[PDB]
Amino acid sequence: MLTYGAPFNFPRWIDEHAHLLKPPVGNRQVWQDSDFIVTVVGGPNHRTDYHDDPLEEFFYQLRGNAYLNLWVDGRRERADLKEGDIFLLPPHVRHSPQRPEAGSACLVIERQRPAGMLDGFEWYCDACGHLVHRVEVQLKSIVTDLPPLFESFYASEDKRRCPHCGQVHPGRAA
Amino acid sequence: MLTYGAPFNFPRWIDEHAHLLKPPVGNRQVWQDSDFIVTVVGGPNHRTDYHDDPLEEFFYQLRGNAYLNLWVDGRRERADLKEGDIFLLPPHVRHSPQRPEAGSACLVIERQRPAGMLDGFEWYCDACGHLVHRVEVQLKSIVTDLPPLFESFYASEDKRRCPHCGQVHPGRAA
Ligand SMILES: [Cl-]
Ligand SMILES: [Cl-]
Ligand SMILES: [Fe+2]
Ligand SMILES: [Fe+2]
Ligand SMILES: [Fe+2]
Ligand SMILES: [Fe+2]
Repeated sequence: MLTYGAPFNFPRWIDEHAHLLKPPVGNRQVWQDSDFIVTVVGGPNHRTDYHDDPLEEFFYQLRGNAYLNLWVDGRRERADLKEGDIFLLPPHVRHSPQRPEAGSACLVIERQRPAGMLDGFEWYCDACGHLVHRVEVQLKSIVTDLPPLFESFYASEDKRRCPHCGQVHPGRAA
Repeated sequence: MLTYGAPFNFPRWIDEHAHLLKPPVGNRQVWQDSDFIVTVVGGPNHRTDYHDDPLEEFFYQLRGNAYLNLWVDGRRERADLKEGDIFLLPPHVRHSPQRPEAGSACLVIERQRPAGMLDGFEWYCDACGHLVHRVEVQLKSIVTDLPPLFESFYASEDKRRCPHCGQVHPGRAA
């Protein structure tokens, strides 16, 4: 059977989920229980966490503009996702998506992670650039597996304290 | 490093590869040596083979219209990929993409198959619907692994002969 239903018009679907493509929800997965995790991500949303994905991530910025803060070659860098850009991110490149625009919409495609292949989420010190904290997770459902993780970082000065310079990371907002 | 390069404008890329999005080439893979196989498929192209993909296939018909001839629930069916449609095909659903329109362009996303996970390509009898022939392949490079397969079916009345009714399948054109 067509487990995932018939084809359907993507722009209309994005329009009809506009109320979810903004805070507090911000994104919406298109199909459930698939190997390909296909998500539309709206805005605005800024964040301070860096994602260490053990597999590739595909981006197609359909509407509006965004950017990825990255660590590449040991430096902080930015990759801009201008409206109409596509991009393939290699495994493990640390990235922190920033989505300043309301009404923006990005197609993001990932793979289900097999058991034992963990995702990393980490924060870096704004003063000295040292790793402040890292949590690894077996990512099964982002709705339940990720928000508490971020919440526990914001709530702990211990977790936010830079082991190098002692600066306490701001937490939720940069 | 950004192994797969920086983000870039997808519509412009499609425009600049127009000469490849038509016969005899018809398609073009966006990045090489990636886990995600990301292809843009043009037209026109009709075909008689059905693909048995051991993993999912994602479609986003960016420009123009196409359709997939399918076998679902034991019947011949069609899924239309109208301009703007997206679609996720479950593993193993037999499909034969038909792309009648020049200037059309479909984003197709697949996964590298691990060793031992084979793709099937098969043809069905127009008279009685029985399986006429099936080849399984370890799909590594579609440029070298698939054209000879189709070529050997067209060249063999033996391969094209229906074991049920004896009808010799037409081969290349329906
Ligand atoms: Cl994102
Ligand atoms: Cl196709
Ligand atoms: Fe990510
Ligand atoms: Fe620090
Ligand atoms: Fe296929
Ligand atoms: Fe037959």
